[PDB]
This record gives sequence, structure tokens and C-alpha cells, in this order.
Amino acid sequence: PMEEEEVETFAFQAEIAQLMSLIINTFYSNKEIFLRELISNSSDALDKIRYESLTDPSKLDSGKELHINLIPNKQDRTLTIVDTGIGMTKADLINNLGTIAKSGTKAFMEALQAGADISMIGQFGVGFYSAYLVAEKVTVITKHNDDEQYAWESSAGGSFTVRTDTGEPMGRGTKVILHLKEDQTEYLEERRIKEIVKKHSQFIGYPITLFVEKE
Ligand SMILES: COc1ccccc1-c1cc(Cl)nc(N)n1
Repeated sequence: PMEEEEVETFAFQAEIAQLMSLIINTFYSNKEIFLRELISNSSDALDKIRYESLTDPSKLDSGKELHINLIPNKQDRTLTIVDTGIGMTKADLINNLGTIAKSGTKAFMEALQAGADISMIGQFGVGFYSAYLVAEKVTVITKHNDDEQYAWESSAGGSFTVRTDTGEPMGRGTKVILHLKEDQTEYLEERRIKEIVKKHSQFIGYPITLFVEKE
């Protein structure tokens, strides 16, 4: 029996599209900061469910453990960052991952063209897009309480897709899957991941575990 699935294809907001093009087509040193930005987003999402659970403890029915998992896969060249934070509703997803303008986008692009280090991206509220420093495609799977699980994906180029995810269920949280560019495979190495977590993400207030495939 053939299954049918609805897909929605969206255009990035004009300046977000401009920023993504600048990140992808310009050389930057210090690309390693992409992981800091993603872990920071996870930490923020974990704070959110933690505080929400104080007013409504049943919001943890979907999983009580608050943590971050890092999963490098050298076979398909993906680095996956998974958290059990609050997750995103459909509205959160579309508004936070490309359709709604961000007030910091223009300032940051001016800063970059002026020679600013790419590390400054977090300050401007668009840190997620640093993923495209190392990834040619990014897939985001997310599950918020009382909503369905959604899959967001983009290879840049001006568009992204959103669909209801019929794949493996997450209890609650967000999974960011980085399909790495061929020259950025160092971020699949255990030593390198430990290095940049130690350097940039040492004060995160939730457990982080690195899972390393044998061999
Ligand atoms: C505001 O949070 C985000 C902004 C941009 C991209 C992703 C996120 C996000 C949201 C949630 Cl609930 N979790 C995670 N890990 N990232």
C-alpha cells in the first residue's frame, strides 16, 4: 500500500537567505563554533521545559531526563545533536527557522563584511545558521508536547521544507542532523568533538554525552 505524505516548501526571508549565502560561499576560519551555537540552543530549550514543568509536571510525561546527546556517524557523514528540551510547535519551527525576519540579520552581515569573526553570530540571534559553515544540508526533527513530530530540512539555495514526520518517534525535544561537507569530516572525530565542547561549551548546565560507533 503506497503511503501519501504532505510536504510544504517555503522561501527563506530575504535577509536570512542572504546570510545563508554569505556563510556558505565565503571562507571563515573558526567554523568549529557551529557546535557551540547548537548546544546553546539545546540548553535554552532544556531550560524552557524545566521551568514549564514546575507549573505543570505532566509536561515531563514525554520524558523526565534533561540532557544532550552528540552522535557522529562516519558512515553517512552526519553529526547529530539531540536534546530533550521543549521542542518546537509547527509555529515555532516556521517562525524560528526561516520565514520570520530576525532583527539582527542585517547588522551581522555588515559586521562579517567588515571582518568580524564568525563566532560573533550568536550575539546577533541567528546562531543556528552557523550550521551551514560545516553542513551542506541540515535536517531538524522536533517534537513539542501536544503537537505532532515535524521534520524541517534545507540545503540552502533559498528554500526549506516542513512535513509531519512519519519516522522514528522522539518523546520530546529537537534533533539537528548535520550532513557534513566533504572537507569538514573532522567534526566526526571523537577527539575533535571533545576539544570544541571543552573549549566552547564547558559551562552548559545539562549532561552532554558523546556516542562513538565502534571502529
Ligand atoms: C529559538 O530556538 C531555536 C532557534 C533557531 C533554531 C533552532 C532553535 C531550537 C529550538 C528548540 Cl525548542 N530546540 C533547539 N534545539 N533549537
